[PDB]
Amino acid sequence: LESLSNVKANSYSEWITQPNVSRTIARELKSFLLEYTDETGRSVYGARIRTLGEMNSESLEVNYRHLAESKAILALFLAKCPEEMLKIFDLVAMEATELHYPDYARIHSEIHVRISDFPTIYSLRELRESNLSSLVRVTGVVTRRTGVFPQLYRNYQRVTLQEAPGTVPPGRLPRHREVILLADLVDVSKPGEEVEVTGIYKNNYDGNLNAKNGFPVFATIIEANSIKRSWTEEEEREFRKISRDRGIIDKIISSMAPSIYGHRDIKTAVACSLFGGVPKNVNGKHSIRGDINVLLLGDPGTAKSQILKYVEKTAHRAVFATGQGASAVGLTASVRKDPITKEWTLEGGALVLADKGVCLIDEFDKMNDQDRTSIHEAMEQQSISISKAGIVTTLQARCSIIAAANPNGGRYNSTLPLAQNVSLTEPILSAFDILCVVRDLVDEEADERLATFVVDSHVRSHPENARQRRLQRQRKKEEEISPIPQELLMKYIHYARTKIYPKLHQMDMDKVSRVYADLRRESISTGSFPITVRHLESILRIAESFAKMRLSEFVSSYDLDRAIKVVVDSFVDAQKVSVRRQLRRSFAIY
Amino acid sequence: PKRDNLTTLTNKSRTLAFVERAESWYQQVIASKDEIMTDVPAFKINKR
Amino acid sequence: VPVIDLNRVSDEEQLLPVVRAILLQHDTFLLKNYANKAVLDALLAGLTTKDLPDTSQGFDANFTGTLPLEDDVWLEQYIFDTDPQLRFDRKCRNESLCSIYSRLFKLGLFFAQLCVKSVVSSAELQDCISTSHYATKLTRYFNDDYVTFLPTGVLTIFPCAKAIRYVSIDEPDCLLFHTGTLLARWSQGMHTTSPLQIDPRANIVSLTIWPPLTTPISSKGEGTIANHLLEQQIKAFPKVAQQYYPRELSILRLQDAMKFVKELFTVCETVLSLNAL
Ligand SMILES: Nc1ncnc2c1ncn2[C@@H]1O[C@H](COP(=O)(O)OP(=O)(O)O)[C@@H](O)[C@H]1O
Repeated sequence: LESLSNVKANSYSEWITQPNVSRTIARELKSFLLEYTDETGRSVYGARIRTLGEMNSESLEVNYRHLAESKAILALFLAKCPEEMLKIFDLVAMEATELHYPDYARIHSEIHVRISDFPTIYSLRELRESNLSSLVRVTGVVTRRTGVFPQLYRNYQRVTLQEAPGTVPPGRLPRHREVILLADLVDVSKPGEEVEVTGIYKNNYDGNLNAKNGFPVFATIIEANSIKRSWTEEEEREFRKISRDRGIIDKIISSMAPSIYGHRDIKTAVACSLFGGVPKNVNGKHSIRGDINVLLLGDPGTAKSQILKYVEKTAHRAVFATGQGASAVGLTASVRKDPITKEWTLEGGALVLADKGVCLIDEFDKMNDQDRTSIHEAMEQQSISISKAGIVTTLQARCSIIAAANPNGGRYNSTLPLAQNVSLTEPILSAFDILCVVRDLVDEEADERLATFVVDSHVRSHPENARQRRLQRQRKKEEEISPIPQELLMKYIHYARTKIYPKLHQMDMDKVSRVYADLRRESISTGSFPITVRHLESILRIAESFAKMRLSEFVSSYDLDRAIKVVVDSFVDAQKVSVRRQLRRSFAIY
Repeated sequence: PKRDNLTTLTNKSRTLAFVERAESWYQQVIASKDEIMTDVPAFKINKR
Repeated sequence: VPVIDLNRVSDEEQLLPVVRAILLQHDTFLLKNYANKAVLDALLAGLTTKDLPDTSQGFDANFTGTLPLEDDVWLEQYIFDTDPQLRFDRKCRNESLCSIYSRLFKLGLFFAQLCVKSVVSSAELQDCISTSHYATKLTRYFNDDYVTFLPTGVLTIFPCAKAIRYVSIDEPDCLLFHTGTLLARWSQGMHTTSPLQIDPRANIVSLTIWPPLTTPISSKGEGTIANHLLEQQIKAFPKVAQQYYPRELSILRLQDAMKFVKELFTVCETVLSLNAL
């Protein structure tokens, strides 16, 4: 009978709707759910049904590939006509599990099937017309989310999925689609999450829109069947090798922005902000952020903006903003109407998008204080609090910030402190971990080096198995200016961020506390800036980031020394000239 | 390679054919006394 | 993980129903409140602080001795069989290891017989493992990335179920008992097992028991337990196998490659089928 299902004289959906074929594959589905073999694992689905009936779970989960092995055409019919096939798979799963767990219908009326690990993946820009009425798997970001309400009852919810922040082509707004979520699949995600969902792609706005206007139009939606929120050993064979190489930290820093000369105290600050620290949440107490905050203040030139353009491409999820081009609404949240539930719905801004990512604010000084106040509370609380249009809620905004600014009058006053060179108020300055102060002072020593670098940078980036040949040539040029190929570094950073969570050793407690007390003693001795605990909190974070560079699970003494160097150097360099020279001699050891 | 885009008859049979090809070739190789190759040798693509 | 407590289940008529229920649903179970556990803790302390392994013993073709591993890690292993035909003269050089081995083998032997009695339906194989007919392997790591291994013995015993992965186990007061592939094939398909994962730098001590190695696995061929143990040891120690068993190492390494292509071809049929439709 299984072979007879292959022989089809009609369309794919037409053949399935036949009662004999429907009952044929219903028996075929029923046979598989208990009969399977995975060598040592044997009938894994027998245990799957066992634990599912143990939990009385409504979510009937299945792996896609396993069905295609025992029942070759049964799985392919499921893919081409998911609605028709899952309709009877509801009953087959009910009867097959009732073989193991009878009287299941006594409590639960239906068994909605959750498909998993579907292999074919589509992006929001690849949804061709041929993909209509078919099972599809897409990945995106949760921008808009509705509440939970019953539907003609069972739970219902509606969500929008938006393109990946770092993949939008220039000149286009981010493409997005409406997604339909059913019962038992509600509250699976929250705004700002990056998720992959499997569902059916179809048009469903027929009815009232037809007679509403001439040349009527509809919209495309995705009926969420199952949603999900990944490495291989062959790649880890490369990451582990480089992780223990000599000068791994120096290879990373020297590979930040290859075509930018000098500014090594920024490049090390960019490198640390990419890897980040380790967030902590003590139960019954407050949490601790792990994101590294960088402030780039300097005279016109010095490529502060080009750094933020390099961070945009290298980081995983980068959201770029500008002080004047942004608004208070455009950062925190916005409000949309929804006729399905009739309550107001909230859509997140730029800070919500960059959750578990980096938020870039170019020309940070030029925005108004009301716009700047939102950014301050964003870095402090890592969340957005809003009370607008009757909606009171909080969203996750765990993002790292890299800011470029300009001093008052367009030139840095070397004889005055940083707290008196910019309009940025001191409480907002305290939210930064690394404060880089770039001066542009003339000298033939630096100018010949810088110019000969730039004049070679332009002659390098000059425009003019062929794909492999071009990639090899680009790799050659990457090696000529950087120690590490860039796309490898992108993968290298992602693995370190995802896998490595380096931990402290209490053996280094003396190394940390003694330096802090020594730094505190000099603060009252010389200078007006008092050393705060937040500096020590900054030292540990960057110390963890340095350990995360080596892919070592424990903090070493070497990482702490470089961690102490960066924070002390920034604190010293921000002081006025008279105080600056005194502190450099007092901290020659560090 | 089948004359139709999809056929379950040529799915299990070719999967069994691969099993038969692999298992029989497994028995052929183990008869050798020299150092048996630890990995399947790579096919060489003929010029089109 | 199932737990067996001697304060609650200690009789044969109590253990046998429990072991059968465990083996038909699990491949690893815990032993709790064993009287010798307190003595084992003191013995393990000596083995980790004073009883440094004898590195001059070397490692032989019989898969016995102190094998050095990567990162200067040392693995002390001994194999013994009651059958005189096998020359396992390289017995354990440390008394503390023998003290643990005797205590583990005193009760583990009864448990191993229970495991066979639980799932092996053959009446002839009920007494295949005994005091005068047994084979045991003692393994001890030492240090001055987890290793995946699949024991072939009927029962694998650890004096402490800590830092062992398969999910991790962190029970300091419970012993770990694991069953290998030999029990699975004699169970007529009723029981199967899964490999374990351990940290080679954790200094884990382990003991595994087989029936006499000369016992044939089945009457349908010449396969014996010694061949099955040799298969596992060659797979576990390819570098040592190259010096003494090159052809067998090549054959066994070929099996893994032949398994990969079968698994790979299984998936590839689905992918091309989906694009066709
Ligand atoms: N330190 C530097 N090394 C090399 N090139 C630089 C440097 N600083 C600036 N440039 C050049 O100047 C441009 C950056 O200018 P810009 O982004 O406007 O700086 P800012 O925005 O900080 O004033 C880049 O195209 C770069 O080629």
